[PDB]
Amino acid sequence: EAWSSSSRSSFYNRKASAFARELFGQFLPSINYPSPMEIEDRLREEIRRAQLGIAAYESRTFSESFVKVFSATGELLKEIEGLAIAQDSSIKNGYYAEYSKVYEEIRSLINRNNSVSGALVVYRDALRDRQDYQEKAFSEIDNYMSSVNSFLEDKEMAYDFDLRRKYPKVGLKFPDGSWSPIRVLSSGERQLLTMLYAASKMGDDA
Amino acid sequence: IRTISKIELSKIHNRYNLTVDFFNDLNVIHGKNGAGKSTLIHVIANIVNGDFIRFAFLIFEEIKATYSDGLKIVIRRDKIDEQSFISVTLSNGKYIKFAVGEAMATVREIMLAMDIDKFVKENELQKVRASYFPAFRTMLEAWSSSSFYNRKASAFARELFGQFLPSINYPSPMEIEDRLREEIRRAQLGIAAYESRTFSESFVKVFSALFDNGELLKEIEGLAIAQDSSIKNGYYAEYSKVYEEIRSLINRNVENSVSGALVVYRDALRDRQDYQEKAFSEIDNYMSSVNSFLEDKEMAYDFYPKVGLKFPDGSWSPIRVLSSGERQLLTMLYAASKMGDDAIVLIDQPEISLHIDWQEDLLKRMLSQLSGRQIIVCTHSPSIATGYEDFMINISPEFI
Amino acid sequence: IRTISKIELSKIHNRYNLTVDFFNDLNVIHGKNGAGKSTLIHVIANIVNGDFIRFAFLIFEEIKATYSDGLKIVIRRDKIDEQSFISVTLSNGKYIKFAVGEAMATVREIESVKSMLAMDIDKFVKENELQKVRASYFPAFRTMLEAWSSSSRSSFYNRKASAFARELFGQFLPSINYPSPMEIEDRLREEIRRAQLGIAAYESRTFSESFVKVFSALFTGELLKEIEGLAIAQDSSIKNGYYAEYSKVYEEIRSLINRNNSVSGALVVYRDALRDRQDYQEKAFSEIDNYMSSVNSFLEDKEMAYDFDLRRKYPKVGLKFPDGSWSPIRVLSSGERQLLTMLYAASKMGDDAIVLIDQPEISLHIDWQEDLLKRMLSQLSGRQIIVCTHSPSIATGYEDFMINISPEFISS
Amino acid sequence: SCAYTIDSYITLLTMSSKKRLLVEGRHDRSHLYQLIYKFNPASKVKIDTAQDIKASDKAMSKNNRLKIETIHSKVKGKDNISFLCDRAFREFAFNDQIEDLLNSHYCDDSLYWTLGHSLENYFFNPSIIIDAFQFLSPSEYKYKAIELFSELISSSFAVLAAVSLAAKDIDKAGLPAALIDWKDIVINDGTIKLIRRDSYDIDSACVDSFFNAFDAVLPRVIASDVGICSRVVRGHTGILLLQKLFSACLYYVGREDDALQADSSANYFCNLSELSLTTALAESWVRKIGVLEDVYFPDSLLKNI
Ligand SMILES: Nc1ncnc2c1ncn2[C@@H]1O[C@H](COP(=O)(O)OP(=O)(O)OP(=O)(O)O)[C@@H](O)[C@H]1O
Ligand SMILES: Nc1ncnc2c1ncn2[C@@H]1O[C@H](COP(=O)(O)OP(=O)(O)OP(=O)(O)O)[C@@H](O)[C@H]1O
Repeated sequence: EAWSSSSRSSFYNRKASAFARELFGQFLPSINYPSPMEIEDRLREEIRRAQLGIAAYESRTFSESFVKVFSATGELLKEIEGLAIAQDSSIKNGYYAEYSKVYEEIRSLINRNNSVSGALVVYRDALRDRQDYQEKAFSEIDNYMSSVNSFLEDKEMAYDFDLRRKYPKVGLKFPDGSWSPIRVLSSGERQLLTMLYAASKMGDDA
Repeated sequence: IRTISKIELSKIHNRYNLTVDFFNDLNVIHGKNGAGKSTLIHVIANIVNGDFIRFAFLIFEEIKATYSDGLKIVIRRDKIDEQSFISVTLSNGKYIKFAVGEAMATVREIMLAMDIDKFVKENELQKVRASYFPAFRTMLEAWSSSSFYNRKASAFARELFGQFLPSINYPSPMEIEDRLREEIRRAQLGIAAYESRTFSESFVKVFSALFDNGELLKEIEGLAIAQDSSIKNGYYAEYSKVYEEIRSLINRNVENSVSGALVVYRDALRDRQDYQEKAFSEIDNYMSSVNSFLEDKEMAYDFYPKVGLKFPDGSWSPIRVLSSGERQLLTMLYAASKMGDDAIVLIDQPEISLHIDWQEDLLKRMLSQLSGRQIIVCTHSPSIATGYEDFMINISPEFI
Repeated sequence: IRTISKIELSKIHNRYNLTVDFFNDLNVIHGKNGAGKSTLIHVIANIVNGDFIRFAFLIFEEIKATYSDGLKIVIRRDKIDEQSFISVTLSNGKYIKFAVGEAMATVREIESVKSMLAMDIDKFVKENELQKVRASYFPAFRTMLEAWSSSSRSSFYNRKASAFARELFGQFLPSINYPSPMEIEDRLREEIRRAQLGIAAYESRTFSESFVKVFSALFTGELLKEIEGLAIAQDSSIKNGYYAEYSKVYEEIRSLINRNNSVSGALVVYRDALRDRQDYQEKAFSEIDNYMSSVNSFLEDKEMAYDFDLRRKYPKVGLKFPDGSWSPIRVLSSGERQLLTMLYAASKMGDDAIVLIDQPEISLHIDWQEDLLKRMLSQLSGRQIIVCTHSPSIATGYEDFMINISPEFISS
Repeated sequence: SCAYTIDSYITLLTMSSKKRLLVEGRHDRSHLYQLIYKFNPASKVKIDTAQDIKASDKAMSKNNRLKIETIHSKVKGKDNISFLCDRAFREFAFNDQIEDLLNSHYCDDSLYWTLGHSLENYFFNPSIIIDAFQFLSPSEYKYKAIELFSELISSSFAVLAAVSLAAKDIDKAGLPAALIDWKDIVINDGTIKLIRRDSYDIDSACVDSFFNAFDAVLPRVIASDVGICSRVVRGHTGILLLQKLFSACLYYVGREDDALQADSSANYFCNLSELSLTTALAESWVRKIGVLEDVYFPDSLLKNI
């Protein structure tokens, strides 16, 4: 990989396989272990697919909740407040992070003046469904990042998106807040990253 | 903004002089063979891009460039101690004189250019760039497909036609397809964010309608039918089902809150439809401009995103199967689009491989997109310049 | 001779068929964008040159070509057991058939000496006389192509340019056979040398025969004026640039007469010898002067002409300026070079071919476009010219030879 | 210049599959484009101008009508092209009263003539002139000037036609454009009387011949029908004459309030570009089509294409 980086993927490895078979004879198989750039592109594609599924599930959930809500207490508000605080303070909800204000407006609407409890429980169920679908969509990626970040000490692999740039940035995050690409990892960290992605569900069945 | 308004040429190629006065929106240069149309375009492109290091390869005496805002650049080629020196003098009085041989050495190696770009960045001479369409677009596109593309193609073309040739930076069709895919992804993510907003907004809106005191169902039916039959929707397209469920529950059961919820639902449907339309506004405008020219095919998207050509039998084909004239039509329409790069569009011979029915409408469809950019074309065809004879410029150089 | 008359296409790119009927003199082909004009020209150029191995790179079903003399070539692409095969069948029953993978392998071996398939193709086209007429192919990208060629080509030697152009525009593209201006200059020099050598042989024969007729017939005021005019016209011609002393000889002969029947015969055979030499000079330089008069009808501030100097023996061919300067033909602009090549291809000096020009309006001013086809047809070569153009200034005045192309799209 | 010849354009007609229309000038193209886009904003008709077609003949070089007639004659029977010309004073009788021998749009195998003298005669409906002048005015004394102008416009058409006929009798068509000034005009009770000013930049011979022709033609125009009279007025002449007539009525009725302001507004109106006036009249004319039955347009030509 140092020879390759000074000049590859699972499917496009002709020069690396040619160099390896030149060095070690032609019985040597093809170099099928992935590159970190391939891992980064796979992460970005999985994040985009998760976002698309989240949007579709949000549309379906809105449709189902509006169907459920028509033709029809305090603890519900406390649970909804905790859910709103959790979703507001989540990295995945960087595209929309104004749930606690929504909860406060709901509480002020209730507080200024039964059938409202059904709307409360279907709203809580919708928030729970969204939070679970976020975990359902990000289960493979969160499991992979939990496996990776269990080894890294002064950095963590993390994702960050924006409404300024629509390109979610994935790379090394320091506790001081700096962002770095994945190429700044050392040899051992890159080896751990590739071996964990090879054993991950995100990788292809092999 | 800033538009080119005057170009003066003195003893260029030691052969002729030529002063041209421009309009700020459209200029149609025409003239006889060898009149210096292409050389004028090269001088304008090199001046506007700020690539003054090209001027070491041009034999001239003095070149004056005047912009619209009054900024004036005078470029001279002086001779001292049997060495040629290029002198650039602004209207501010700041100037830079550099030797020709050093510029030639930096070209053969590819320091002085760092000083040049420091001078340019200091004086904001790269405020507006220029997109240069050469007369050899087709073979250059065929060569490059067999800004890094800009750099390599610029090097190869300067290898063939001399080093004074400006940087080729028109949008190639592969770049156009890639940028179209990027715009589709941005529109999808904006739609997702809009759904998450209107989700949380509509929850408190329905919650607001708890304590507030016919044709609505038909309008909701029309909106759900339109949204379900929309190509911009590929996922969660079952609004007809929930509409049928809603009308069934209505027919089973009258509260004003039900009507208010219908109002909220109708507003949410039409607002999502409005954001879905406004997110894909630029892409639909560009493809509507393109599909007004193509006869038996249609460039369209259908979502991973797929960008291609629909044929009337429904089959799909890539953009690479298009002809030469259709690819040139795509590039020239993308350069004048709003999603195209803001520059001064310089096209050399736009009539190449174009049927006359497209040549008559090329300038009309480029200017009707309201890009606000300045377009300067050099043409031999009267059908390009028809309907815009007020902007025709006839150049008759004074040969010495 | 043999001229093309009908091209029958079947499912080009599996979507359209085409059938075009041609004229034997001039065919101005126009159509919409993407109609299949360049594809039609490529098909004709591949068929006439006999380069059937190109047809493995086109998706089609059946291609029939009818010529004027009745010879029909039918090319059929079939798919037997997922293996695609090209079968070429002529009208006399002779046929060949090969595999597409075999053709691709042959092309790959060319990318590295004839193959077995190339030898079989050459045997098939030679024994069937499939290469009677050549085909000069002028591509649409020739302006950048000759700049590429002039930075590193001839009709017989265009291997590198054909390989580069087939790399850029696909392997169906025919070989780039159109003449370069260097080839035009070399051919002009050879024609001038051949005309001079024929003139020298004519000088020897006329000298011997005139001496015999003089000596046999040995045992007038108007005649001297006529001989004076002929000697002045002989002295004032560029073709006599190696010897230009006719007026001096005339004055010596007139002084010989003036100082003091049978001499009248010597005078009239002198007039006849001068007339015969002048007419053989016009005949031997007929094609060159006609071609240069066709070219110089377009050029404004220069004219192409030849010059002979007695010290050197290389006849100088090139551009002449009104100030007396001489420049070679490579200092022409792009449009003037296009005029030069497209007028040499329609000349009598060029090879017998079918002139295929794609987009003749490239880099031409509107004044030259109105006269290009007139000056190509005025040389009376007898060619069959097929031009694919978008310019109405090219096609003006020739609406009887205009052919519209409308392919038929088939649904599926 | 960079332009097509007659033969090249005829070949272009053979090659192009669009629906085409050929008119003389660019102003006719702009007006007809507005007319077409009103009925069909997505229409694909392309309008060419004979002004931008080079002619080898010196006489045919600047004779637009001769170019159109030549082209139409050489492609007589084509389907994709229609022609429009200006009738001028053709088919008009000057036998002591103005008589129109056609009284309808001419048609001969996609060759059409304007109903009036030229294309600008469609603008000579009084409502269009009112609307256009009201929209394009100094906005100082517009309402009273428009009211006075509306009074003058009924009888002024006879004066304008007499001026045009006097111009064509001495063949000095452009003479009233620079000879007559708005100050010479006097605003009467619906009529006007262009006094022969003693001082003129032009020579007295032309001025005297012009007034002799005007005097000899004025009773004949008076005896003619008003409706027929509004169509024989020259298109280019009439625009300027109306501009001066409005400058005169504006200064006449606005001087009492402020002579200097009225003079400035009147001179400002007289200094308005002809193109601005024609475009405003064209837009107003387009708007009045279909609203008023008295507004005409080449309906047959639009139907044909
Ligand atoms: N070194 C040179 N490089 C380029 N042009 C030169 C040079 N020396 C002289 N010239 C002349 O400068 C003129 C400019 O050529 P150019 O190609 O720009 O012409 P043009 O007016 O754009 O027309 P066209 O596209 O028909 O050639 C030509 O007449 C050419 O002969
Ligand atoms: N490899 C391919 N696969 C499918 N369709 C193709 C392929 N190559 C070309 N085509 C299509 O077939 C037609 C080929 O026409 P051709 O290349 O001759 O066009 P042209 O005459 O050069 O056109 P233009 O006037 O636009 O320059 C076009 O419709 C083109 O889109």
